[PDB]
Amino acid sequence: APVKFVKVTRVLGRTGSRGGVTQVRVEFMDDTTRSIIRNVKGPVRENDILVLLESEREARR
Amino acid sequence: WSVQTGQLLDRLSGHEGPVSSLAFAPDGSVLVSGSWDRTARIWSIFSRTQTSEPLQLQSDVLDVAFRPDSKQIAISTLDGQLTFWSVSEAQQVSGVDGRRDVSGGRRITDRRTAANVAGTKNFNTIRYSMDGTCLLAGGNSKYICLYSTTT
Amino acid sequence: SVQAVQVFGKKKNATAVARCVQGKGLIKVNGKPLKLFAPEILRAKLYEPILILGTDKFADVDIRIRVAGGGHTSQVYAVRQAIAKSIVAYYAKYVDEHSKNLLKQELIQFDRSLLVADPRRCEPKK
Amino acid sequence: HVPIPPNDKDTKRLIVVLSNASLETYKYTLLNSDEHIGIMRKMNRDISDARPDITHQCLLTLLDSPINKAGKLQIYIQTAKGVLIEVSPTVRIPRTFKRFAGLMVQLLHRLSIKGTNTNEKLLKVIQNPITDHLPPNCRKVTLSFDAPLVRVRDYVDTLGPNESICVFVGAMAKGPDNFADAYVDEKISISNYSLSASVACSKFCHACEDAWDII
Amino acid sequence: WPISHISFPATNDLFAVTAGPRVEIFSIRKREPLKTIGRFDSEAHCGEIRPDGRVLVAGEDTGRMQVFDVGQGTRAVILKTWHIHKQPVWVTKWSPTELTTLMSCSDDKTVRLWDLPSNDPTRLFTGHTDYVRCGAFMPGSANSNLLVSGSYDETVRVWDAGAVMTFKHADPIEDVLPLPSGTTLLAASGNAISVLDLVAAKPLRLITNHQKTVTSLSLASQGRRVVSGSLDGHVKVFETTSWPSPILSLSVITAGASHDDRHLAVGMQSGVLSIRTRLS
Amino acid sequence: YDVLPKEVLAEVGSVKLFNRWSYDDIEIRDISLTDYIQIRAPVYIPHSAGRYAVKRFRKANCPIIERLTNSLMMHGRNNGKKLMAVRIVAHAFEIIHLMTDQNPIQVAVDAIVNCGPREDSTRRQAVDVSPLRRVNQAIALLTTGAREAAFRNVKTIAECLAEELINAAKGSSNSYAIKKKDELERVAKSNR
RNA sequence: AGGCCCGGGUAAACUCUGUCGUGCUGAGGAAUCCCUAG
Repeated sequence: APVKFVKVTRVLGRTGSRGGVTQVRVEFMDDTTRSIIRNVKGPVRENDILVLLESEREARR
Repeated sequence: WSVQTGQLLDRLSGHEGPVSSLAFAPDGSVLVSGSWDRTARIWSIFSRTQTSEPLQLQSDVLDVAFRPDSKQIAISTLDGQLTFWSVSEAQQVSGVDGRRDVSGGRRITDRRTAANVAGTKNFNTIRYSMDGTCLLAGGNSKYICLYSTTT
Repeated sequence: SVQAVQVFGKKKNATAVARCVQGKGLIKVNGKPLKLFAPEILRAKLYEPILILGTDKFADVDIRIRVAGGGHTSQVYAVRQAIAKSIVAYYAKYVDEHSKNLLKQELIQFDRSLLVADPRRCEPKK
Repeated sequence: HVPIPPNDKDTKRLIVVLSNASLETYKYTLLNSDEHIGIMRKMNRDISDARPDITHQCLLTLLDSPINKAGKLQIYIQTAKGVLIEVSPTVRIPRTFKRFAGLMVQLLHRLSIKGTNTNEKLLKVIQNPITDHLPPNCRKVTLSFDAPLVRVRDYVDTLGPNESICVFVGAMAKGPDNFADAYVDEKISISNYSLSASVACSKFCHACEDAWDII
Repeated sequence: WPISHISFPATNDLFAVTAGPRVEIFSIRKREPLKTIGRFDSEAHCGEIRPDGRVLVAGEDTGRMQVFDVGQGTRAVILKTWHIHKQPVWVTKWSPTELTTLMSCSDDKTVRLWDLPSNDPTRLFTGHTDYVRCGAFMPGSANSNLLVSGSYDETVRVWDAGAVMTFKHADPIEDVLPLPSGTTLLAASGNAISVLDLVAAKPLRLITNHQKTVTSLSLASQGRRVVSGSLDGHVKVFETTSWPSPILSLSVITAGASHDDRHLAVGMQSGVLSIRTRLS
Repeated sequence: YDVLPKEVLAEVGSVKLFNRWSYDDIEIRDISLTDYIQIRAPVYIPHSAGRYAVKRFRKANCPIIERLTNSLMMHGRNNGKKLMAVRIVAHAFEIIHLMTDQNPIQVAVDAIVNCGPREDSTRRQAVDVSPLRRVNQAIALLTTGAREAAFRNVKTIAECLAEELINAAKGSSNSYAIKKKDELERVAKSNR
């Protein structure tokens, strides 16, 4: 399980569902192009470096 | 008021005196009020919490100007002093006492001397430049006063 | 014809006067010296303006502080506000005007509560 | 000899949680199939559930097991009323179901059974959920039927000496394995045939006697 | 009351283990017990404060080795405790290289190397007979740092950190120290002290002046003369190239102020402790 | 001197916390947690009169020794008591420097980085965790471990806070907050 | 008529420093309710 650092561009306003879970737009940090959207618990803003595990997650609510 | 409706959206509280400089951020997330309650005020309207964040100042706020990137703001206050404030984490970063820099002295019907008139020793209006480096500052006086921000 | 400056400091209810005159380095708080007031664990917060500004700025002045009201903590904040305003005010009126602005820059770059006390009102949320 | 205190989260230990128990004091006595057969069978609701002779014999067999003689056991009871009960390794029990039944009635009444000699309590009704009372080095497992075959001695052989295990054993009425899915790390099966909670706990605890070397 | 140890760092504290649970911390300025410290179970063995600040370690009777800080007042705050081996730990020593690196030589056949902030011994060493009492630390200016351990009725050893250059025995070993050169060593047994060239693992040359058994060995005033102390009731100083207390002695070691020696500390089995600021 | 003791005049040069330990050479080991764990502005004792609840993300600008104090005034330390908490921070940092001979504030910052979890379980769904929540959950599990292991023993919250903060800096399998980080990440792995 | 004299029944906190050392000398189930800066 290699660790992939990652950061944030957009905060996805009207989508985020089921409680305080913020869904967020994510631009990868080592290769600064590949951008997936991830599910984030807790307070998160733009320009905020997130640490994610295995990136084979394409799901939402 | 709201332009795309036409009505009055709110009237907002908080000040103990006539608010004397208003400025939105060029981002447009923060309104800033500067009032004769010797205070300024961060008005965070647009989110779900129309919250305030006061800036206890020393004297009657004459002016408020934004850095063209919205991370820093300047207020003129009636001493004659300018001061510089972070906006995200609200905290004074710097300040000028410009009382001697602005004294355009001795109108007629002054039986007081030129350098003793309080009333030419304050900045009515301040702006930043488009880079965000120098300020214009000016009052009821003869000298326009061009400061900087970093030094 | 002396070089005298009166200066106040505030917290919740603790108010402190400090008179700063042309002296030889002492700071005395209610008669006792400054390193003896305010039980041990907060004297660093007493000393904070001294070791920001440097003792070389203080080796020519005398600061006499009376403190009344409040609890221990509020008396500490009232003292340190009276220290900082005392030296900024003495350097305002007696030594040159540049050195005032430099001292205000050092104190404000540390914490503005050394100069302007911001008392808390309440928040009746909308 | 001193058993496992609640201060100790270091000893590799077996927590046995008997989940979905039937401890409901009605009218004072418990709901058993001996005398309440007329009111359950009359009021047409799933007869099937007045359990507690199986958690009785699990309490007899597990509290008479040699894992209690090593003190490495810690047993909890989760009932239908949301009541979670901490049963001591050092508590003794009468061997009879009637005195156990009224003793559970007064356990639900005053929420604590004190020792007749010691100062400390013995049967302590405690908070939901179980994760406040489980060790951090935990193995939240569950005996099941849909799970593939897992040998016990090889499994706790693959558990390390810092790593305690919390098993979920079903003395329930009739139910699937979703009784514990908020707190399951793993579900295992030990035999192809149907096994009860008593022989399940006895084979598991004697197997971890074989794998923990309790002689 | 017996007396088992006296040492000092490498500071106005001379620490004195008398064998009971009470162990006295000394001011070397005014010769007095600065703090009677020690809340040990039965028998506090050889303890020494570390050579930076004042953090004391000492081992107990059962095997519980305790390390605890001390300052200038009554501060016996137990920093941490140790209960790994259930047989009496005899000496614990610091390392003058690393501040958090300890040494326990027990009544076992094992000695072991410690680090403080963990709860596991960082290195373990076997090989002796039972009751291997004494041991010390080989300093290196540019070489590596080695370890010495002398036993009950067995040899005396040195190793890196497996490289055991064990020497020999002819008598029970109870007084060992290495020179500050880091190449020569003293292993002192009952009838006779033995000086040991450690360069090519060279054998002994053996010296006797004490008729009865030696107990403790201390290097002395200038860093040059070496005072040896017996169970006969007699000590004497030695040279570096050629080589009287009223009853029988145990742990008789000098005390130096900064580099100049200040007072000979004289421990004895009866209980008095002849400390002498006045010498010849 | 104006009026200052020999310890303070002795260390008058830089900013030292508890007048012993400077900030000028301490380092984060997470670029995610770097902009929130505050070592930027210098502060002498954790007691300060800052309002870090006016609006969100101020407590990513207050210093983190004040955060360890503020978390150390919970129900196990009777919420009004501040100077008890900075005193326990004082004796705990002294016990770290005597057990460790390392900079105790680096022990605390690497402790916080090594303790805050990175994936959690939406109550099932498994989400990445915010870095502000990583700092918050880190500090909360540290002080919670300090109290829950210093509950009935003779060992004070000074000693036990120092042990959880040291073992937390090591990332060992002994520390309560490390064990809770591995349990939360273990649940997020098992669920996804 | 009463009054006497003598007996019976400007803070808490906090700081700092020292003596003892968990020692019936144990903080409250399910539930439901409240609460966001002095």
